[PDB]
Amino acid sequence: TGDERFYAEHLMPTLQGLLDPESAHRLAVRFTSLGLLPRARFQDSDMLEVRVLGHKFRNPVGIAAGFDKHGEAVDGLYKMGFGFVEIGSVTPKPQEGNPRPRVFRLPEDQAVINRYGFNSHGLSVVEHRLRARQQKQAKLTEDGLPLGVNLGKNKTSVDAAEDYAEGVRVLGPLADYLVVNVSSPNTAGLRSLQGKAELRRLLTKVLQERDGLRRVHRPAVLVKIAPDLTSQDKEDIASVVKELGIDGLIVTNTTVSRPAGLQGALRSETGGLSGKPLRDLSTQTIREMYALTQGRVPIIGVGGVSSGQDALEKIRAGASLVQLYTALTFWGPPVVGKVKRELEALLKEQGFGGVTDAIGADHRR
Ligand SMILES: Cc1nc(Cl)sc1C(=O)Nc1cccc(Oc2ccc(NC(=O)/C(C#N)=C(\O)C3CC3)cc2)c1
Ligand SMILES: Cc1cc2nc3c(=O)[nH]c(=O)nc-3n(C[C@H](O)[C@H](O)[C@H](O)COP(=O)(O)O)c2cc1C
Ligand SMILES: O=C(O)c1cc(=O)[nH]c(=O)[nH]1
Repeated sequence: TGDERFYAEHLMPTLQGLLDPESAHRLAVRFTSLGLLPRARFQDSDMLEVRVLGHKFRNPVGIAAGFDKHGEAVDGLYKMGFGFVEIGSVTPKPQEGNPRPRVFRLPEDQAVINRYGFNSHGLSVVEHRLRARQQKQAKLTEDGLPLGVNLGKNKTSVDAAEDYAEGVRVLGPLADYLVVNVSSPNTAGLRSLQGKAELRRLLTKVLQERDGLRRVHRPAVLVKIAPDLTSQDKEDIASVVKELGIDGLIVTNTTVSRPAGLQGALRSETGGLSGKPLRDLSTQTIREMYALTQGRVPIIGVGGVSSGQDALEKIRAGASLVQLYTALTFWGPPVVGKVKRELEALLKEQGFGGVTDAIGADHRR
């Protein structure tokens, strides 16, 4: 399509020349919440439909956490064509995050490095914002367009588990699923909440809080992990997740590694790297987690997805759903239709009836 080329070759490179990445991000959020977005032409095929996490998803392509941190653009994102939307991370109290600049483009690598540090409007602001459209969301969810809420912790917080517990109580009733983000590279000490006995403590408390919500307001609970885990970390996570009955895994967050071959001038900036250089590390982590959980724990695959083939590789590796964030900053909105359309053509070619049949297919052949 000419739409896709025009955004990739002209529109998005123009935006890059005009604005720094954080301004571009804020402008995008503003324009999305106003509904100012091109054609919704591609009507979703039945092949793209997935049933997982106690819900129907019209299509398996979601927007990853971080684009809509404060829940301002949910409806614009469904209009863009995403089959589900995740907001956050949201922290209990408002906070500024790190000083600017904090986000950096690596156009040669199709990569971004960010160190936002959980800038959040806080639970209360986000709660009221989601309450204003709650019934609208209940009809979207019923129509196969679910909402996820990603939870983080405040910087100065003494008690990590309590920050997540507050998030469960406040935003849990408003979410189809919740994400315990234990994998941000940009809050000190946060990533070691991924070691055994302390991860069992934390998730036990989270699941207890969740179980104490009323039935129609009781969301699925997922854990979001980094691509930088040791084999030991991964084995411990799989074990805790099976023992406790966690509903699923999001795989993966951004990486603190800098793979050999990055060209961008800004490659040595502190922060998490996303986009194309993260793609295969993330696919390999999906593959490992799926095998370690015996295919019993639904996985949302994320990291460098920018085409139907990328999405299909994650699905075949064991993802039931996928997300993207960085691709959108290089291709703009038409990237959503592109990934859906290529994913559907590839499923026909490899002889799958729908997305469901492809899930984990690499582990059976
Ligand atoms: C206004 C309008 N009028 C017509 Cl007629 S079509 C159209 C349009 O293209 N709308 C539109 C609206 C919202 C986002 C968008 O595309 C995006 C999506 C994401 C980003 N984000 C970034 O560029 C970006 C960067 N760099 C980031 O998000 C940084 C933080 C990672 C920018 C534009 C495009
Ligand atoms: C600017 C930016 C902000 C992000 N913020 C968050 C966040 O708040 N919480 C979270 O769990 N992930 C966050 N992520 C990670 C994305 O959700 C996704 O896991 C990661 O970027 C890999 O996907 P991608 O390569 O498609 O961008 C962020 C990523 C970027 C680029
Ligand atoms: O806010 C951030 O810095 C952030 C959080 C997160 O989970 N992942 C990421 O790349 N950045």
